Amino acid sequence: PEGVESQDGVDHFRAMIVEFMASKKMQLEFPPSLNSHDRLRVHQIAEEHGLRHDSSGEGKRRFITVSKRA
Ligand SMILES: Nc1nc2c(ncn2[C@H]2C[C@H](O)[C@@H](COP(=O)(O)O)O2)c(=O)[nH]1
Repeated sequence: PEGVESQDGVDHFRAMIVEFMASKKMQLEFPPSLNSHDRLRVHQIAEEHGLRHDSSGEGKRRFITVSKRA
């Protein structure tokens, strides 16, 4: 009995992360098009899944990177 039960059904960013987890991508660089909510979504999901999540840059250069190494 292990996994995620609190499913969002189908989530854009959660779909991006689940692909990322099984992909060659050691780090998933998201576009600056993500707003606070979009990032919050990613931070939440990555935190629950167990991956490293951080936003780098500034604001006009602010992007979020998810890493498989956590
Ligand atoms: N759960 C969680 N949320 C985070 C973390 N860091 C930032 N957030 C949230 C706070 C903000 O509402 C949202 C996006 O804002 P930003 O900190 O600019 O990425 O992400 C974190 O480490 N864990």
